[PDB]
Amino acid sequence: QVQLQESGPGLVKPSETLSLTCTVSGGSVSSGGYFWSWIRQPPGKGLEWIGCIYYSGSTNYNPSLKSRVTISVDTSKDQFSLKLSSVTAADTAVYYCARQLWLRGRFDYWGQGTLVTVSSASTKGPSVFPLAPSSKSTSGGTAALGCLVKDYFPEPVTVSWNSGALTSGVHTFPAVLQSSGLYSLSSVVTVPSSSLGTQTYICNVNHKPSNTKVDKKVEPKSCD
Amino acid sequence: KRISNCVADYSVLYNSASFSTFKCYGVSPTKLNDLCFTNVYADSFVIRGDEVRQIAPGQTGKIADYNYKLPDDFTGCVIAWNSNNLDSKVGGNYNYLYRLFRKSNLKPFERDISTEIYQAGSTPCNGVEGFNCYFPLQSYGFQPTNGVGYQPYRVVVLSFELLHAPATVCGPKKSTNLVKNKCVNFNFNGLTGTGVLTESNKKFLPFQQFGRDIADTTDAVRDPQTLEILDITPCSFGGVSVITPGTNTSNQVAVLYQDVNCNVFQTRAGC
Amino acid sequence: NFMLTQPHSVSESPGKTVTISCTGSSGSIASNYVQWYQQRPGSAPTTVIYEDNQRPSGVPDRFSGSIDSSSNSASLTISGLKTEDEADYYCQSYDSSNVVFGGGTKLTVLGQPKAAPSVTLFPPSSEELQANKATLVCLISDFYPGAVTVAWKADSSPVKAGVETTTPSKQSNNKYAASSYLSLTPEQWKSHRSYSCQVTHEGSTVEKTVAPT
Amino acid sequence: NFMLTQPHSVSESPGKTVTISCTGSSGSIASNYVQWYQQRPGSAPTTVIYEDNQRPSGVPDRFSGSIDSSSNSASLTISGLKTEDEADYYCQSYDSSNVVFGGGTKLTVLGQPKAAPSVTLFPPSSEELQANKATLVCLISDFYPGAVTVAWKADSSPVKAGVETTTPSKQSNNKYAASSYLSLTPEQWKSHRSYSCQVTHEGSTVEKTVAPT
Ligand SMILES: *[C@@H]1O[C@H](CO)[C@@H](O)[C@H](O)[C@H]1NC(C)=O
Repeated sequence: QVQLQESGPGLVKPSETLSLTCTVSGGSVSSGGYFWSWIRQPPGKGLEWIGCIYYSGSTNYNPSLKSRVTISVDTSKDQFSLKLSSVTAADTAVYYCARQLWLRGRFDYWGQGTLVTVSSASTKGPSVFPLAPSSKSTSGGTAALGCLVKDYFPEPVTVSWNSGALTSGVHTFPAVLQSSGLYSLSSVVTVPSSSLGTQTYICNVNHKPSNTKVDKKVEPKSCD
Repeated sequence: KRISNCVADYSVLYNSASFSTFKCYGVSPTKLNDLCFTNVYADSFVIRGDEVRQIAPGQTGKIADYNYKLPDDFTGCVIAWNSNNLDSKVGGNYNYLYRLFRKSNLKPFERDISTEIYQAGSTPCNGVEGFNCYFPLQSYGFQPTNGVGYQPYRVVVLSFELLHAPATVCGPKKSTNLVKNKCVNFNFNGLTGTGVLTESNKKFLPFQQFGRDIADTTDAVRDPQTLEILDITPCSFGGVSVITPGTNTSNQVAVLYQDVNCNVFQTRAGC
Repeated sequence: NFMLTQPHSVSESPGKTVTISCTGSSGSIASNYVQWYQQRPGSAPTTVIYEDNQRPSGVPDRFSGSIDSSSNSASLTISGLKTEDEADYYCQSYDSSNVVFGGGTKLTVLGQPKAAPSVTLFPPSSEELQANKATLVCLISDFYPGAVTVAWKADSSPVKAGVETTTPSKQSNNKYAASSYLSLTPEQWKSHRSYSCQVTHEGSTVEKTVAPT
Repeated sequence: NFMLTQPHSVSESPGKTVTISCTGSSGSIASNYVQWYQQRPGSAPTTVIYEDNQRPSGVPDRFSGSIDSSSNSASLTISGLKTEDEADYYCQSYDSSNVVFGGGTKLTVLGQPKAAPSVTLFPPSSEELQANKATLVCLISDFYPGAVTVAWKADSSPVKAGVETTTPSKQSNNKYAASSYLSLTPEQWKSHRSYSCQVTHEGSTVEKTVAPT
């Protein structure tokens, strides 16, 4: 069959130019007389139509989004891209590039939704700190350990344990705003206390907005 | 309007991006180009903006039941658009008419042109002006300064016919890859023959399509692509035969083909 | 100025039949095709029905749509509710060269046993300490109901300044999870003999303590 | 987020019956009382119905209102349309401590005799030239149809910069009136030998000319 893959950064500042490119593999953009469109969806809100394009210069835009959407099609690379101008903090939505044939019809195949979160002021890298387990950090035959993701901007951060090898007992918590602007969260995993000094646990905190990947090993506390 | 002996492309009829409304039932709108029928009937008329909802199979009102009834087996396809800048003018455009009154229901796909002044007593009051006797055809209220629910909309109905005939309005199949020197099946608008297509050396007059022989069999056809003359020859000739040495002598047998061209020996009498 | 009016909340028990409306304000629903979309939380939407009366290959026969052009409300009748139907529903239109979607219907029918609030504590790490920072993390997990109260405690007094906590969030095992963070200076961490976080849930209190060691 | 949906334009011949709708989006139309106000142009609105079925003392009996609560639409029925009925009707709902007025319906009126165009060309005022400004002034009056095209001329060259014209307006004698103004500099007024206003009306052209004297 055919599939659509989006690319470009998931980050943009207020009043900045957005650049999201959706690529197509397994088919041809020009062939089939096939249209192309973009749809965004804010978290917790309904779907919003941005605009639609043909493989020629024909295009149309939402009057709420008129004179701000610039979408172009390049047949040589077999993909289409959308450019957004004067982006604000209210434009935080999950963008879907939409494969659609009938202009009054349906979006029969949907690409995966890239998360776009507008970063006000300046993007701040995360500060990852280990959470050392101890005798007072365990209750029974099981123990807890994790990593602290503190003082980062903006949302989101993806935390994985042992490059995704450990998933059972892993809890990812929603972030909360600190006293001064920045965010903070943590990710922990529950393991038996027997595998504390014999198994190595490394958390992988990724911050695509700040382009920072931090790997922090978790070890039991060393009393000094 | 009747469409015949013409190939139709409906992609250009959709990429206009100017029609306000489009209802097209019976056949899926994305797969009606490949599927084809015999005849296409085009019925064009004007209507107001509030009556476009009435044109559907299974509706009751004052326009559909008296002017053009939609049957249950309606595989037609309805297209309309806004044309207020041309179909209406200042001072009152009353050139278009409609029937409001009728004695009883009418059959679908029937035209009523009886200009007979209607009455509650419809059957006595005929061509005369009597008590409550008002002409069933009344003028419009078209005006270029109205809103959206009363604009002049040009409705065209594109119906299809289901009866036996070769498909004319829509080309059932498009040009496929050309194959020769193999026993294949072809349909060159006049026959369905199974045979090979060799390169002939005889040129046809530039007004003919087919070609016969002394035995009166269509063995020569002109390919409408780029005008090359291709012969037609059947691929199945004769039957099979078995050679048996006989009883109490052998067990193996030899298989002979009568007029089929190909351990294996190519004899003069076949394979 | 044509919009599709869609109910925000629709809740019925599994096994019954429901009706989801999609009402147009200015333009009639019979003017243009209406497409319904069923989307899982955190994934791409999928077309559940199209052309207002016929079903795509892959969805069951229960997803039926009907058009009532008299009231300008498009109906999607869904019968025999089950577990994986619990999703958002959006209706689409076209108007005139401007695709308009619907408001969105959440199909959620709705209640689980009480779970003990397991609480673990960590001291601030040594690596956080040379960066002139300190944070005490309090974690509440595997509990129900999702209503917990946190109160950071210090030798001098319960800590309120710098206290940041998270709302309870549903886990994979149907329980809830919560967090609490206490931003602190390195000098204040060693000022108090020890710090403790107390978690109150359904009257019971679970308390752990940490000390600078 | 509750708003009342009302048709923008409603037209009907006199003596017939017309129905004016008022649809509520979120709240039901029977939740709160709906009031209709018939407002003349350039006049204060006046109450014509109250309590959805009761006519106040003074209005005729034809101002009848009905409530279709199933469709969340408030209906106002008008029978026997007259000339004085050409006013703006606003449906008004209390909502939640916030009066919500409807979009408004203006009943239609259900065209003046032929007249000869007039051209009155005023040269720039001497006092205006003392004020360092020149304004070529051309006027149209007593004409029909109300569609006149003006074209300024500097001796023989057409003038478009600084040209300001007025839309035709009906006079007291059932005719129409219009004006045209050409802003100019004092040096440009005396640079050309003469200025003229050419007025085209139903093909016929009437031209006047001015000169600096
Ligand atoms: C039989 O077919 C082969 C290959 O298709 C060809 O070379 C041969 O000439 C044919 N025999 C005759 C008698 O035409």
